[PDB]
Amino acid sequence: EEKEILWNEAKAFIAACYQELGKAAEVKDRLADIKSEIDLTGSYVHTKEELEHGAKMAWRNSNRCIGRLFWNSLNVIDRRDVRTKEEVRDALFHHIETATNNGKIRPTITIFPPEEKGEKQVEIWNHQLIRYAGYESDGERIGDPASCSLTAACEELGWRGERTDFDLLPLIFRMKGDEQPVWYELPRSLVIEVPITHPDIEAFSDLELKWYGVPIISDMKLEVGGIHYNAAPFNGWYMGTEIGARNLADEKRYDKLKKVASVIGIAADYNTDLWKDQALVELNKAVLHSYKKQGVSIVDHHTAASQFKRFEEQAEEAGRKLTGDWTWLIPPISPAATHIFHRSYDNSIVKPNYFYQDKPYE
Amino acid sequence: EEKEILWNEAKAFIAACYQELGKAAEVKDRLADIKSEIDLTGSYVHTKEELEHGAKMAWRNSNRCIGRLFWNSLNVIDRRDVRTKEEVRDALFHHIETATNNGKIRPTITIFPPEEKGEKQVEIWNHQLIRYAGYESDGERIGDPASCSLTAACEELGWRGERTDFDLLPLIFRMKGDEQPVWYELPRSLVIEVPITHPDIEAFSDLELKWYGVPIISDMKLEVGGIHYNAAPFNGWYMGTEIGARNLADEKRYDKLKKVASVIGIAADYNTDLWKDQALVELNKAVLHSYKKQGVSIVDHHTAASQFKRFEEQAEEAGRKLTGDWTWLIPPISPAATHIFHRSYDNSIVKPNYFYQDKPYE
Ligand code: HEM
Ligand code: HEM
Ligand SMILES: Cc1cc(N)nc2ccccc12
Ligand SMILES: Cc1cc(N)nc2ccccc12
Ligand SMILES: [Cl-]
Ligand SMILES: [Cl-]
Repeated sequence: EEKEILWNEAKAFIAACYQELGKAAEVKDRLADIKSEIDLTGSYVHTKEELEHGAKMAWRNSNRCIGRLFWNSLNVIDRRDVRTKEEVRDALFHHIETATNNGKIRPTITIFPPEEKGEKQVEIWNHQLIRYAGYESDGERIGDPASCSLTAACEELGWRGERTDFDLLPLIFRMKGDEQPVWYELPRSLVIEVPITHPDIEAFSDLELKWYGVPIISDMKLEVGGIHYNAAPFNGWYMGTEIGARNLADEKRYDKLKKVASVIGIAADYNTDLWKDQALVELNKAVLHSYKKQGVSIVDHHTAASQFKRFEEQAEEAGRKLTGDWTWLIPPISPAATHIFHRSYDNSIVKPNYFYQDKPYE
Repeated sequence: EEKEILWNEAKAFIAACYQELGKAAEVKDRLADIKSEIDLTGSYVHTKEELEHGAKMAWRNSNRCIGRLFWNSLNVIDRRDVRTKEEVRDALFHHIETATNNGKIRPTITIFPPEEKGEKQVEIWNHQLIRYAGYESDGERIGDPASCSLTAACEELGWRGERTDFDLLPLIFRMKGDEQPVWYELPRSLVIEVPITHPDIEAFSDLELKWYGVPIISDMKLEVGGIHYNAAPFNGWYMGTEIGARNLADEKRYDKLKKVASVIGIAADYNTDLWKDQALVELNKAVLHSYKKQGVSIVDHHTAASQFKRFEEQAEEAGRKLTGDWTWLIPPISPAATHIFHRSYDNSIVKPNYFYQDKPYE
């Protein structure tokens, strides 16, 4: 019966993929080969072309992503050959280096062996490959609160953070057959970080804020034609509001707006002064400025929405249904200044796609 | 069969209303009276207490409204007695005066006779009782584009606007039995307007922006216990972003952001400068300042969201289900700085409520 589901997903994916690739005449025999492989083995193996286009389709179908215009240029690295924890570690180090690309960020996904019978071959514990630790005890909060549970799990396993506000968490993953994950410290030479300065407020550097260059989301599952790649980290470049309006601003994250207000010289006493909004704008201007000055790729939300409008236009031209989640596509700064706010989107889920999975810690 | 629907809606409303009013022991006989009235006449007439609490419940159930904390203090004016166009006009003038209250705005609804057999007794054409005209011809746009279709209908009927950017539209409504609506110019003494100035940027007044004090929405239908009050204008005070982030900012409205940027002394050339966001913040600060300086009620979005959190808390305490439309409840400026952004809401429709109806023009 799982075989049935697999076969059905296979037919739908192969037909669609090969049609997009101009390969429709090859579908019948490919499906023939797949049906026979499923019978014999219980699964099937994607060709490199299928795997690459499948990862691209999955990005294209990511309803919550404003950056999808560039779906067809995703760099897909096939690591279905890895078998040891050293190979996984080195593949993850390599992903960081090649995605970072000296600041000219390349959207990249590295795909590890898929689940066999729901059995994971490799399980990555990190939420992103580069992320800051968080701590809380005796009233004192340090670092990124969103990382508290993973930080605690790492310290259970013998890692120890320096307890700065920006400790890099180690890579942490578990191999099939092992009871516990292993962890590895990130080599600092691989990780670009950007200090946050403001284009004309010199005191802004007094906040000593920084953020890392590349968001490499490492805990979602890529599903393609019924095959479940639970370990498949992928990255883009940031949209500036992710850092300036959320990671550094949210009260349950770094909670910096009152400090921002103070350094930009405005009172934070009266809601009617809109000091939180003003602080948000200056913090978000600083974030874009800083990434730009350092030569690290980033996009602002206006430009990102303009690209997304082109994505919508391209879908229509290609004759493809567009899907989207309006509640995630609008930016958290001036959303009504974007065309996204003023239209609606069909939030239907289409596969291939990326999916949430349960955290093995917590 | 319409009688059936009416009766069913009646039972549900009367039971709920009387339970909230501590009057549960009176339901059985009231329902008895109503059932007999529906049989004889095809309809039923609300008591003044039912009508008032029904209008309040309808506000309470307005999923898209952030201002609902104050639902129970709505001022309900019962004008089911009007029969002539002069009485309607004078009732609308009176609503403006009493709602405005010299700037200390009173949330008010005036309820006119309901539809009889789907037959409207009074049909108000205005979108709001106070609203600016809009014009477009030979490439030239003047006033509020959102008012273009109603403005054209009024000028078909012999009204003529001065073609400033802020012409007040006349009241315009139609009485049962008349083929055409009538219109009446608004007495300027009844209409408070606020010039927009900025707390510390003196040049802001060069934009010569203003807005009217009181939003009095006049084209929705109030439904209570199966009775359809299609003519029932109601108002609150503004949340500042309605004016500063939408009415004065949207490209399809007054489209003022480039002008705002220029007067606040920033370039409007590069998306990465976030000049639209900065302009939005300063325009929204100016709007709040100006209403406050003039003694006209207004609320900022942070304070409004804080009140709405209390509304949520009160619903839970009362044991009432909360409903909401997240896509309208978030403010269009810094939405993630409000608790609304970080939770979800059940968008179910509960009656009594306010509903859209077709425009008799266009
Ligand atoms: C190239 C630059 C990229 C930009 C600027 C971008 C931008 C974003 C933004 C702003 C979000 C919303 C996150 C939030 O508001 O919390 C998001 C979500 C997402 N993006 Fe993209 N993205 C890019 C590339 C990618 C790539 C390469 C993939 C996959 C191959 C991807 C898959 C997704 C997914 C799956 C989500 C939703 C995550 C969730 O549900 O939690 N994105 N993106
Ligand atoms: C007392 C101050 C009030 C404030 C500050 C307030 C605030 C707002 C805001 C900001 C919206 C969203 C409009 C938009 O984003 O386009 C709204 C929608 C709404 N409000 Fe309120 N409101 C108030 C009073 C009232 C009253 C007294 C009623 C009815 C008795 C009411 C019924 C509604 C309805 C029905 C909507 C949705 C309109 C639609 O679907 O187009 N509000 N309110
Ligand atoms: C791949 C990616 C890029 C980005 N700028 N933001 C993301 C947020 C969530 C998941 C993936 C994301
Ligand atoms: C009654 C009311 C008040 C307000 N500030 N805004 C509204 C927007 C739409 C409908 C009614 C509204
Ligand atoms: Cl992030
Ligand atoms: Cl309005």
